[PDB]
Amino acid sequence: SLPAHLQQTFSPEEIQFIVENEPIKIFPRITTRQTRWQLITTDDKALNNMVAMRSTEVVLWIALLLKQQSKCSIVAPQWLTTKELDRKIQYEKTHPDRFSELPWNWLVLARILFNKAKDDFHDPIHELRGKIQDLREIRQIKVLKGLKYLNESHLQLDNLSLLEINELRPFITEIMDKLREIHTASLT
Amino acid sequence: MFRQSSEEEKKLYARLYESKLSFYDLPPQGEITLEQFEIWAIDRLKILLEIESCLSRNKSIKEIETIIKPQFQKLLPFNTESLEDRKKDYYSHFILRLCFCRSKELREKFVRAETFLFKIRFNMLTSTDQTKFVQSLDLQFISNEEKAELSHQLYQTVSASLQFQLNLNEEHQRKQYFQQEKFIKLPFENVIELVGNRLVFLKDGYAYLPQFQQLNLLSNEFASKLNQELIKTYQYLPRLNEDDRLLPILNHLSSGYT
Amino acid sequence: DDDNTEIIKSFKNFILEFRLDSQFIYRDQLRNNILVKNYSLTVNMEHLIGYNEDIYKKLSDEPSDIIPLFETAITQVAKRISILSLPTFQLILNSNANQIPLRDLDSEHVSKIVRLSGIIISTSVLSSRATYLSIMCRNCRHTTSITINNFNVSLPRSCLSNCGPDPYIIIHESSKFIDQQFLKLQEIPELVPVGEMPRNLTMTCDRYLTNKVIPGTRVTIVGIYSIYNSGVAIRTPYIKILGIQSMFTEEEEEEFLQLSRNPKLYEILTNSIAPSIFGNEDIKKAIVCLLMGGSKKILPDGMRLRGDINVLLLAKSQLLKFVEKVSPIAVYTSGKGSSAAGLTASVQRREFYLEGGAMVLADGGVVCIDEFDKMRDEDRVAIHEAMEQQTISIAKAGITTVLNSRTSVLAAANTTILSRFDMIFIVKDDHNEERDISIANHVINIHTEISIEKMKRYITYCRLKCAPRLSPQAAEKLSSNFVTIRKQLLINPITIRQLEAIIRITESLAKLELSPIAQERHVDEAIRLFQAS
Amino acid sequence: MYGDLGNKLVLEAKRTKQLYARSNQDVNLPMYHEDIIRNILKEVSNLRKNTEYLKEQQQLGMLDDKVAKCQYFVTLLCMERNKRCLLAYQRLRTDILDSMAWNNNDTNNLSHQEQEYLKEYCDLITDLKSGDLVDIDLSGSLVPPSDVFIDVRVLKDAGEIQTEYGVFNLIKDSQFFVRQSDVERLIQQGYLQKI
Amino acid sequence: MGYYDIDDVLADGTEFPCKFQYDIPGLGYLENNPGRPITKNTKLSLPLWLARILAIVGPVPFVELLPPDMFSTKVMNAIKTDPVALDLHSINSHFFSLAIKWIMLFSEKELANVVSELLLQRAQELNHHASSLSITNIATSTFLLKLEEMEKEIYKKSHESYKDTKRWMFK
Amino acid sequence: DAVFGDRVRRFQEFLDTFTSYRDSVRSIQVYNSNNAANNILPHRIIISLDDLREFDRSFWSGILVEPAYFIPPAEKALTDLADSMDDVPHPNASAVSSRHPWKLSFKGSFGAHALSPRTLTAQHLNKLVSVEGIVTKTSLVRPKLIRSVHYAAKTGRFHYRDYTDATTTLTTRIPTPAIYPTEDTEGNKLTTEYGYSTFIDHQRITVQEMPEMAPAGQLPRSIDVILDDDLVDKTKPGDRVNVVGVFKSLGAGGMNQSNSNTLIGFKTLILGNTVYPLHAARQMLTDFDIRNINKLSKKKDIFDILSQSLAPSIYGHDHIKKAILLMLMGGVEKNLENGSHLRGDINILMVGDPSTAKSQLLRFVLNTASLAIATTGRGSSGVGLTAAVTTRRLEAGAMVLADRGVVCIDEFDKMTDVDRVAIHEVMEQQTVTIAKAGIHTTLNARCSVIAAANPVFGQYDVNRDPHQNIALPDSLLSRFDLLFVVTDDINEIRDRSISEHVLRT
Amino acid sequence: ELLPYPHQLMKRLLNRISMQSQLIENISMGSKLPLLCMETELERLKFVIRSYIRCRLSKIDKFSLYLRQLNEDENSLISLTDLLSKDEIKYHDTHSLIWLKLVNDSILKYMPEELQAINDTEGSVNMIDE
Ligand SMILES: Nc1ncnc2c1ncn2[C@@H]1O[C@H](COP(=O)(O)OP(=O)(O)NP(=O)(O)O)[C@@H](O)[C@H]1O
Ligand SMILES: [Mg+2]
Ligand SMILES: [Zn+2]
Repeated sequence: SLPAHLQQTFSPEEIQFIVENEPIKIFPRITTRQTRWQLITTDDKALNNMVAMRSTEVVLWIALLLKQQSKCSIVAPQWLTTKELDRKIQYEKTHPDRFSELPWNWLVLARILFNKAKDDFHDPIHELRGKIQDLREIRQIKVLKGLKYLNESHLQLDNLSLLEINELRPFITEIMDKLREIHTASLT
Repeated sequence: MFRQSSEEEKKLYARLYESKLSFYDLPPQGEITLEQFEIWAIDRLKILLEIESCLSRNKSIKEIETIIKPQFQKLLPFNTESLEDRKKDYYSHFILRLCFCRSKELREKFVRAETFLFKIRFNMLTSTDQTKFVQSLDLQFISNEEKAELSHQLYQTVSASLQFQLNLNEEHQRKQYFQQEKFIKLPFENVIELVGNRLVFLKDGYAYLPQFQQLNLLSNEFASKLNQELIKTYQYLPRLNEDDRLLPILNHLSSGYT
Repeated sequence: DDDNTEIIKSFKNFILEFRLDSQFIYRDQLRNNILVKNYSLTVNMEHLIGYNEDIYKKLSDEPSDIIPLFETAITQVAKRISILSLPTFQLILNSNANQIPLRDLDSEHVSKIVRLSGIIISTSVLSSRATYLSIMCRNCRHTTSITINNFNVSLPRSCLSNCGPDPYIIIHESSKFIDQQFLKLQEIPELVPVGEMPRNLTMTCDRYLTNKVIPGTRVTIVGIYSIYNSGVAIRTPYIKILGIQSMFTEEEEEEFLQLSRNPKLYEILTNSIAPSIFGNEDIKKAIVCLLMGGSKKILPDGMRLRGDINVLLLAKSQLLKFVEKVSPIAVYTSGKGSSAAGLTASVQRREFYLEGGAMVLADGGVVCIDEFDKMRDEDRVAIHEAMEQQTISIAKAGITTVLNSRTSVLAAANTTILSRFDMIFIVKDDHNEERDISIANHVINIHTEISIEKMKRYITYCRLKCAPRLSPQAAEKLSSNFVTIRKQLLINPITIRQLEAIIRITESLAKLELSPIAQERHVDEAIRLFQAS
Repeated sequence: MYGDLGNKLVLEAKRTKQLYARSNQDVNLPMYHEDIIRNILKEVSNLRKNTEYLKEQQQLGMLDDKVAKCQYFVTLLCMERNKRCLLAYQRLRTDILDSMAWNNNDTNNLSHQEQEYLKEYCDLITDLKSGDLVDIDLSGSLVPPSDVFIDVRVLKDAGEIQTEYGVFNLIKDSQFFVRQSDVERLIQQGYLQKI
Repeated sequence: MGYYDIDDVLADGTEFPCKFQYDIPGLGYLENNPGRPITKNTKLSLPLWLARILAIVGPVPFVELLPPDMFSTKVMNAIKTDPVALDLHSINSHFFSLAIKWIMLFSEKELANVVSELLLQRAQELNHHASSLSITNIATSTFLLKLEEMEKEIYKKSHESYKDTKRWMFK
Repeated sequence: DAVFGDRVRRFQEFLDTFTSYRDSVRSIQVYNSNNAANNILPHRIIISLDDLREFDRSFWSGILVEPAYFIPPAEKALTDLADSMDDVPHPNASAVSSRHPWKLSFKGSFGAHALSPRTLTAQHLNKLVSVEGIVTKTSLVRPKLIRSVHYAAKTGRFHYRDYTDATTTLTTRIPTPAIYPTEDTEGNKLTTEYGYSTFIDHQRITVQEMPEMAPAGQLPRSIDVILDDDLVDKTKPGDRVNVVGVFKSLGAGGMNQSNSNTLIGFKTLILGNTVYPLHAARQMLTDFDIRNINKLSKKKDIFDILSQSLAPSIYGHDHIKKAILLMLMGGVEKNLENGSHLRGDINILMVGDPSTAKSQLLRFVLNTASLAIATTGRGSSGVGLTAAVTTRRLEAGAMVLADRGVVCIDEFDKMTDVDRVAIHEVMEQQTVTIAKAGIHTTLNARCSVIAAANPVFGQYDVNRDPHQNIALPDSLLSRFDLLFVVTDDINEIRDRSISEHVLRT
Repeated sequence: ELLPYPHQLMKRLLNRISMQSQLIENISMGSKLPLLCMETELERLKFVIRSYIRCRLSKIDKFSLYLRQLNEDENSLISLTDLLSKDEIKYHDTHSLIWLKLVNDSILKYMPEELQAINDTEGSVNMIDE
């Protein structure tokens, strides 16, 4: 019935779909305030009451839908700037086991905004693309150290992103399950 | 990164022999047999008799070690995980306290023999075990600045000793070792045997001792504390007199030294 | 002094920054190589030129000096992307610059990057070169170390810690080494000027470029062209290499299985063999059995039972060539053989030696002989052992050895030697003018059913998957038939060595169907086809 | 021995599973092994005859307490292990057929019981798809909607065709700018590509 | 351990060495002679789905299990010296399934400690070859010929996961 | 320097813990001490590398990855153990300063370091490895100086000194000039005391990858191995062998100034630590075998049981099977007090029709005799079958190679007359003798001969004399103990029985 | 496991979907961009429900005999209708009969009476998954 590759996990398309439901801040280039939108899964007042160059908050999928056309501009999140990413890299280097406290959707949102909204950043984009890479590489080192503690009981993780978890899910759970089977078989 | 998370007598002797040697610090508990009491005491007594015999024959530490080490596996094992061996060792020492506290001559002979056995067993340790054992006994190193200021005198003091005791014939090797070596400062009266042989540097009433020496302080503390414990053991011998079944054994044990 | 640091800094910033679209291709490649314990990087010239032409200019002017600087830059990046120890990484290059023909290289090209191509003709064994090396000073007994790198060195003489004129020796007990190999490149055959034998070069490679090619292969090479010491003021040239260029699926066996259940498969395979040859039905049937073979067996008392088939043919030239093409392994020869070894083997001379003919060389496969009557005298007697025992044994001039001869023989000619074969047949002809006209029309066309590769793969699959056994009904049938023929001959020879041949034919017939058991259906066709006469 | 045929049959289940998993577009499950299954069922019938004969000997009194109990029990295990093999094989081919039924809602390789089974399951799917819950197309796409509008190019000359949104004329190698929600079915049928 | 699972169905058919504790009439077909009895202290090789029961049902049960060659001392020493280099595929195609079945049957403690370490040490290199994506074949192909049928599934489901993520990102 | 002492201590703990090695030391010592009062066993011990792993992993990996730093202290500790155990008093002058410590050897579980000559690679240098292959060359044995002793004439003092070379030690030292000192530090003239000095044996060999593993007709690859003391002469060319030792490099590699521009590489070797053969014949009996053999021998008809168990896949010919069994057992060889010799080994010949299992039955002996050589009668010459000259050196033939064994000759009727007459000595005097330009020597050849032939007319003709059917001289037939004639006589029940038999087979 | 169905939520959601569809039709028959947003929002809403129901039906396939045994147990702490929706009940019931008919005629018709049960717990292997 359901496809074989969706029995236990989410595909990256579903991960993008999940991230798209979050709110984001925009500057509209038109006034809607005095037809009306009449949505059923969100607030409707914000879109009906827009005024040009007045900041407002909407779901990300509608924000990208507007930015497709002239009608809108997207404000970048404050963590997505050179100063903050510098500090997070320094945190990563300083604490050789803890993960730095980046938001749960950082990879997905960065790789959406760099494609759909390359024109709306303040920093030069060719530097952000480097610092995002540095963060992902350091985190991958820390992941490879952690896979030596798979065990029969449990594990704790902190600040690991959704896409990063979903990348690893079928390996961690499978090896952990087999260690559990081997151990309990000796008890019985 | 990823992250997870009587019995008391047996634990006591495991703790007491984690260091592999003990100052024999604490009161035993629980029970053993009277046959065990006699046999264990006689075994330790045989080793100490041979130690005193070799010392009366003026044999060296190496010769005594060659003579005594084969006897541990038969009479009094050492460097062993066995609870029976550990209890045998501990109890036999405590029994011979009660045998040899009785007089000054017996106390001196027992302290001498037991301290020499202590020296032998300490020589059998690895340096890590020696360090852990010394640290467990709660036993002042000089500053690097003081070492630098006294470096000429300290090196003049230890250079011959480094050549003869540590086989460092090359002066280059002696200098490298001296650069890595630590020194201890204490009153000269505490190491007077090394003072009389001019093996330590003296300044303002303090003796400067390298870390590769100083085992005589450890063995002297063992001897002194054993002498004090024997004096205490002597003071409460009237309580031993309540079980008659032990006195013939102790008389027999002491007769071989009189 | 500072130039060595600026150059290293430049190549370090190259690896950390080269994007084409959205992927940092050299950072990703360098990380993915370390995970499989491959310490190298394959840079492409065109990307280096695109990034900054000045770097390529420096590299193009002085390659012997600048290649080591880029290699150490790679190591410095490799640590950042994987550590919060590693050897020095090997740089490898790809290029599209114009090829130089090997014959045109000359004094204008010494210490330049050169791209060329040819055929490898020889390969040395591996040998050890030093990279990190430790030194002991004989007088003072002081110690130090040195770092070699392999570009165009000797032990030093500045004594340290007087200390003497030449006091240094090597501690092999605390030093590091790498692999090195030599190769020979010969110019392309379709380039050589007429009437001249081809020219060739010698060349060197180390670490991951070693043990990558074999003799006889055509290759393309990128490397520094240089000279070494070995007339007046004259030296030998060579090349230092920096880069080189040169079972079934499920969907396959499904076709073979569909063929296996076809009710007319035997007819189909017979029809597919030498289709131009008219008639000769039973000849084609026998060749199918020869290609498929029986089943090998081994018993508890160690005796060993043969699997091969042997056939003789008395037009006939075409079939042996067809068998050579369709068979998975094949050898073709005429009766005199390729050397004084003949068909089987012989001893030759100065010390004596031995060499095998075209029975030993075809071991494991099929061999076909084009005129069996032209067999030499020694081979006439030696083929008895080669066919009955599947071995050849020699004890002559101090040589004492035994050779393997595990093969199926096809033979043709135009006596007692016929007894060695399982089946014998005589080729037949027909003289239809349309056939000759068709052949002639095809000849003019070049001058102006199952295909071979599919059939060869199917034969391979069947040989690997199945080895069938006689059912009890077949045993009663065969034994009854055997005693019947001997009784008929007695009242008027058949022998066990022919019963054991009929069994092999029966098994080979059951093998086409992939049936694990042989049946009376196969026994009937086996005895029907046994009419050699 | 009585398990050899089962050990041979199950290898075809493993084989067809790997062949199926390798290429999701190429589903044609192979010929049903009627002959091996018939041989297995004949073996079970032989074992039944043996147990019945043994029961006759038990009623005759032929050391039936120990001998008939052990021989009967051992025979019972040989039958059970054959039941397991047959059910495993049939269950695999059933899962493959169920997978095809959802997309489709030719026949020669299926056994006749399987040929009616597939028809029954198609009736069930259309019963669920009808009635209440009809507003969501349960047999539709499972990939989340990414864009409203797409550009699609015309791959096969199906001529003029009708669809719930309207009418299309599929002129070979023409290109449309159209909403995906309309042409999703035609992309699945294979008349169109997204470019 | 599901009923309809093909790998479990197929792993239960491996043979183990066995010895009898009673003589029994007519069961000689186990020894491939239907016309004869089985006799006490005879030794035979029987499939696990049968030997697992005849070793339990009574008292003295009918069959005793002999220590099989795939759990021999040589294999244990090979496992403990270098687990990553080891060719488990040649030792037995279904090793980690039979290991768990045997552990349940005899409640072994030390074998469980050996097998847990073996699995944990091989998972590391398996992840290394899973993570390594082309932007090589020989280096990967040499290790992936020494995997069990059990390990191949984990490798396949890991490689596809990494590859799908990579494809989505760079797109 | 201090680390050497701790490694000696740690190996002493191992030797005290695993006590089966003490018994080995002591048993060798008491055995040698017994027969010395009237052969001698070597001062060598083999340790299981698994015990050392379970005792201390840090010492195990040290032995296996840094052998130059771990093997010497371990070997020193073994010598102290053997020296502290009791030993015979008042040693002689040579025994007092022998310079002869005990030595180690290893077995079990090498893991990744089990290799072959093709795959030994520069990454493995200075590691402890195990290799497999075929011996191809062996050097002559040579003595080597390691210590010399000198007596000073005036003072009466005995002096000594030691020598080293790069293949004598795992660790590296300044080389020694091989000079003998003539004069004392104090000017006294010295004398050299041979017999108190110490020399050891040395031999180099070469090992090559097995031909079964050679790829694509490519050139095969090989390594040189160094052996000494006890390991000398335990192999010969053609042996399949497995060698254990340390893989090491040597020399200056051209960095000492040379014309090569240093393109040439360093030299390398394996220092032989232990050697084991490979079976590719002999077996060793367990106690249970002696019991079973003795019990079986008391059956009423053991000869029938054993004879019918030879080649059961061949129907019939009971008497030939019995004859082959008696051949495999053989008689008893006699040497009389005056040097005269009486033969013991039995020779058998069988001649018969085509297809009657002659070659098939002859093939069985080759796979049940402990030493057997096989040849066809026309594929062998008289000299090749007995002995031949080369360069002067004399080279053995097939009958000389199978000395105390059996030789099988098929197609005996095809052998020429010039070849047959070379065999007349070997089947009675059991020797080979050559008298050719520059050579005269006698060689031993004690084997039993079994052979098969075809009759003159292609099938045996009962209507002609046996001499007409068997074209061999009377002096040759006399040398075969049993001569068997066998034929394919057509009969219904015989045919049925044989055919059913081969079909069951 | 198979988690219990949200009975109330689904009723309210499906009613809302119907009303929104009719509203979109009415406005269409009556700026473009608001209609764009409404249409694609309804697509986003329908996709989630489609995926969710397909997953639940896939779970019902795998645990059919277990759910039937749970329902047949008179002492069960939860009834099958509490756990499943009405459509799911229909699917479970009729699919079990279809599968049962197929194996009953093909295989089990030939077995002796001791082995004819399909949901046997007492055999040498348990026939029920969970
Ligand atoms: N009981 C038997 N009697 C005779 N031949 C048998 C018997 N069993 C098997 N054979 C077959 O007989 C065939 C010929 O045997 P072989 O030993 O080569 O005969 P041979 O005496 O050497 N004949 P030849 O090679 O012509 O001198 C082989 O294929 C054997 O397998
Ligand atoms: Mg023959
Ligand atoms: Zn110096």
